[PDB]
Amino acid sequence: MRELSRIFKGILTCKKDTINDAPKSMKIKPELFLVGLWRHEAERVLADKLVNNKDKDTVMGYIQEVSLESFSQIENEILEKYSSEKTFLFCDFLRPDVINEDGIIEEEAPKIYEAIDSLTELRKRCNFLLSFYNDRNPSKKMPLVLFDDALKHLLRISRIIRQPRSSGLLVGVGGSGKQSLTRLAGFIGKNLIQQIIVTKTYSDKDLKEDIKKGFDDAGHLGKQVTFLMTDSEVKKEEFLEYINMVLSTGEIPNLLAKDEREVWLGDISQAYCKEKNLGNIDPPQSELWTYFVDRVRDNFHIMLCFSPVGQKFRERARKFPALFNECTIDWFLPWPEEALVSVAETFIKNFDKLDTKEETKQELMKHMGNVHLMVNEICDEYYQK
Amino acid sequence: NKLAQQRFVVDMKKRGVPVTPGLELTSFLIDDATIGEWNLQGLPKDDLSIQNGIMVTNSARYPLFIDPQGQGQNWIRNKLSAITTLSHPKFKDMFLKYCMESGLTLIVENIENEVDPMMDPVLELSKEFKLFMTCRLANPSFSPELSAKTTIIDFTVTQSGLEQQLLGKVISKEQKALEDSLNQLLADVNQNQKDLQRLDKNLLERLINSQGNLLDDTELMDVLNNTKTQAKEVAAKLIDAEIKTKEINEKREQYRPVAIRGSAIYFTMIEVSLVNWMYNSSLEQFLKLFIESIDLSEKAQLPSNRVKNIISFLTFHVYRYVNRGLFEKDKITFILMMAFKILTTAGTISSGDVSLFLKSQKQISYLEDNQWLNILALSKPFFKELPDLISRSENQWRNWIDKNDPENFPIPDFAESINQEKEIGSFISLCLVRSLRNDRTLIATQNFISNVLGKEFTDPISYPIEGIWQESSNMDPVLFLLSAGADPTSSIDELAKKKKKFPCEKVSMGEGQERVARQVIMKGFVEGGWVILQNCHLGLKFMEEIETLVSPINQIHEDFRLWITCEQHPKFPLGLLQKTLKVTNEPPKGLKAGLYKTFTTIITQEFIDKVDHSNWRSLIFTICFLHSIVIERKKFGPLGWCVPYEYNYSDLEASLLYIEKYLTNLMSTPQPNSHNLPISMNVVRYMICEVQYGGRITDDLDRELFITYGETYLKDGIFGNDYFFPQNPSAELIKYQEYIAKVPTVDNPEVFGLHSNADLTFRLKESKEMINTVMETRPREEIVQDKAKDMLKNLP
Amino acid sequence: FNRIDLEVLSVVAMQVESITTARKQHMKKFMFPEEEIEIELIPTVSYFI
Ligand SMILES: Nc1ncnc2c1ncn2[C@@H]1O[C@H](COP(=O)(O)OP(=O)(O)O)[C@@H](O)[C@H]1O
Repeated sequence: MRELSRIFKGILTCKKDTINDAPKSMKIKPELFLVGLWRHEAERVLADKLVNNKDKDTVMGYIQEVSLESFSQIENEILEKYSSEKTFLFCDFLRPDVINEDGIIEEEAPKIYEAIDSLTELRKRCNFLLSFYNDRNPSKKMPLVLFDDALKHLLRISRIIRQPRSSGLLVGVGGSGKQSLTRLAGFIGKNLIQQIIVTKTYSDKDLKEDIKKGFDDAGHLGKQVTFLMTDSEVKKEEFLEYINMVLSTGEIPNLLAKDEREVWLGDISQAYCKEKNLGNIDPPQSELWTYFVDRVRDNFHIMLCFSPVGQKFRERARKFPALFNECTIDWFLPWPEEALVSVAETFIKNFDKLDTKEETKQELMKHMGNVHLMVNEICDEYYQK
Repeated sequence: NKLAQQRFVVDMKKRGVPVTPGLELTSFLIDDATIGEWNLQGLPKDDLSIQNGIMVTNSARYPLFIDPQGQGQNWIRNKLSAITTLSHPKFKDMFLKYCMESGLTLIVENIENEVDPMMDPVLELSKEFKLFMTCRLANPSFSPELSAKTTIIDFTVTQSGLEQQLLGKVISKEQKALEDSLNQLLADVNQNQKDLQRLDKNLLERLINSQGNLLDDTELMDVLNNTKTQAKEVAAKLIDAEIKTKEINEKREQYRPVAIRGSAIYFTMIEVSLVNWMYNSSLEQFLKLFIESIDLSEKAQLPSNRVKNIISFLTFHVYRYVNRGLFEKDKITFILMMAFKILTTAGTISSGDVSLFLKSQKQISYLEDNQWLNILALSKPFFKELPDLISRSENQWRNWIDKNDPENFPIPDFAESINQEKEIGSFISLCLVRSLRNDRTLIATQNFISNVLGKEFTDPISYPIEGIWQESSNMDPVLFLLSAGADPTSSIDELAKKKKKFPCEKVSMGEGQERVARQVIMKGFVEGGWVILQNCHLGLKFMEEIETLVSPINQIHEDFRLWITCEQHPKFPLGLLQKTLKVTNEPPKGLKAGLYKTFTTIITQEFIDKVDHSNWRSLIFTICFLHSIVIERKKFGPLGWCVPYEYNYSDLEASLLYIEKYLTNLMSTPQPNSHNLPISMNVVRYMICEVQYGGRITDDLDRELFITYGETYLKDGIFGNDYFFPQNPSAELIKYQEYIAKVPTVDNPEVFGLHSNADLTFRLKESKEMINTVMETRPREEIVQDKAKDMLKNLP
Repeated sequence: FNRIDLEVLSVVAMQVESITTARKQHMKKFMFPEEEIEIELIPTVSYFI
């Protein structure tokens, strides 16, 4: 029953932004946008964590059938517009509004609630942003190629990271780029990021001090954060136990209560005087800790990225129930031929200075994709024999 | 090349895009001048090394080599360098900053899939700095992402290049004058290839130096003539290409069979490493053995006859070297593999027929279902042509199948001419022998090994420890792969008292013994004593240090040896396994073998101190024979002993000490011997029964069984004149040696009193494991659960 | 005696062998491993596991 709650949690947004169909009105009745939101929601909460694209195709068939079942009063309109397999209502937060850099770069916080379907301006703002990330980080060294599926994956990371009290397990073979994608996805969301470094001596205290700093960023200071554990950031089980309880409770036994909880809480009640607003009169003591756990769990997102293969992943999941339970799950299939030819032309356009031949370039990019798909098979055969 | 090339060209043909016929990848990539320059820098002259050098040249990213032999390490050591190991406290801090801020190139040579994490973020800011790093142990398990960062290159030597390398080294050592002629003509013809290049330079000069008014230069006529002159020396070079490709070639044809054999031998002894760890050794040790063999016996006169003598001697030398490390159950197997790997090239024996020899009824009625399985096994060239009325004659071969030793005297006449030819007739006879009678596989194995390789191989070996000491220089240790109930420690100490004049020092591994071992080793270094490490199978962290210690750098006083002992623990790094001397001291197999060994343990002063040639000489002989019989009884299995017991010599000299006390204090009161003694030998029965040898025995039945053996062998008296059930001695030492000499090699179990048929079961299980060993060296959730699903509705 | 760590047995092997060789010679004074001071002996000792 969790996923039903997640579906509704996604639906409940836009107290009046849904009403504002007037700017778009792209053959849209007010209800049409609503059912499209329902569709996108159901897809992203159910039509994600499935291994083969066929499984996806059958859930979308289910969705279309059920939409026709309930929507027995405009069924032809939904068939014309949103039940069609063509792309519909890509929902996003930063693309739809543009800062416009009037007097300062971040002129105004973009409107945040919704966006519409389009791919061009999506890619143009993505490239814009890529240049920004290049000059923000010294030695960024991030030749990220943005093709349709990559754009969708960044969108999904955004969907999970943004939500209050959310987190998402990301699965996929190495090279799928999830670790690369999350850096941008976090920078856009203003969230700070820190990774764990395994010293020459592999031990436990690093975890504790790092989590303390993380809470105090998401607690006392109250900033927005994110956490980027991966397979490199596990050396034994125990780390998984401590993080497990962090997902569940968030109180570390006597890490914050080593004669410190009261000084840190006392550094916070000034915000409490207006935040809970007890008529600006008084407060209590334990309730401050209640509000503190509220704040830190409200602003400590956890991004986990595991391998799908090996031995340890499956029984690690079985060891700790909350891990696969609370977090959203998303698959990354290997790139299909469309993506590869797209990358080939992105790299051949800038490189077709001397190799001038019409009607042969397109076959060139095609054949290059073919070469890649093939070295996959040769790899398989070598390991097999 | 093959798979990838056919793959890419079929892609191109299906795509219909145009592509050129012919690969010639190396030719239009790099000018051959740099190829030759590298070949001066130690790059192997053959194809695979050529593409490898290209691959390093491209240097898309920093590389990482799979390096079973060491071609890349030497190449980089020479290519432009002419070093700092990974494991060093200074390396992680010092060597990094030096290389990263001044470009020293920081080579590394100890990757074992374990990465100090600080290695990585250095990998991915001086602009004068590169870095090459390589692995040692083959078959890596690199992480996916370690493949993402760095390029991977395999320098797994092929046999093909290997025979050329051995060809060069034999041309060196057999007579240097051959190399003088070789390198002389080779330098000349290399320079003449460069002279063709100079002709090309002259053509280019003729063509574009003037870049106008070529014709008005009437000296162009002279230039044209000059072109002709250069072609003339190429003609001499052309002649030299013939004079080369025959003369040196025949000088090489005298030896390139040898190189072929050498390469074959090496690729045999590779695979035993996969049969079990600790049978691991370099190419370098093999190279020393090869060069030595040339020195040992090669040149007398009559060079072709000496080529044949290579083929005789080298094989035996390398063979014995590997046997010194081998275990009993793997003795027969290594020789068997050597035979096959020899014949997979010359005789062109089919791998399919090999698998026929390893793996495998309506027609016949008399023979057994156990036999009919084998008829269908053989049935599925002329194997599927002569199971008919020919085989089903049933005229004289019934006696044949009854006769023991089917192969030798009653030979099959099914194919008499085929067996006569013998080029493959051995292998045919053996496919027959295995398929019909797996019982007598192993002696047949010894037989055709003796045939195709010589009977010298199928003959006993026993390592003279005094002889073995001559091998051990100070700078190499002596390993010992031991088995339960056997230790040479007493003999090592005995030798250290005989030739060396001092007792050795000993340190047992464990916990908290590193520094103790190190300080005693330093004392040995300065002085020249001997050290006995013990129990290396645990506490392996100290082992890796030893290889660094035993080095030319830290100088060591002469006469210092090291002796190492350990047991079967994988995850034992091969730093010393790659550089050591491996010896095996499990007890000998045969009855005569164990008897002879026992007759070289406590001898020549036990035996020679008598003061009586009559009685207690006979008692020694009795007890020794008893020892050697009851030990060997266990070969059969539960029929002979309920569980295995580890009798050794300790009980023997215990009994000897007792009975010598008994006789000395008996005859201490004897002023005169009636006939040499007046013993009442019934107490000795009870003692050798229940006290000395009673320690191991956990069963009840074994007690009275062993008492019975005592009864039948002692007889309750020293007859002096009778036939042992098995001869009886005279009273001289070398006569005992001869007595051993006339003993048969293989006996029959009625010597123990035990029935002939026992033999049968032993051989079967023995055969059943043997092939399985080599069968490993070759390169679920489905309807089964539905079968169980149907089962569970059948139990009551 | 068996329910004991393996390496401890490894070093105990040394200690007991030293004492055995010491007692064998009938030597009044002997040297013990790991323990620098010299130490004496009395014959009627024994070991059992
Ligand atoms: N979309 C992409 N286009 C090009 N290169 C990529 C892409 N995604 C990943 N890479 C390459 O893979 C490397 C590792 O990416 P990473 O984010 O770790 O993938 P994963 O998380 O699947 O291991 C990066 O350094 C980058 O060079």
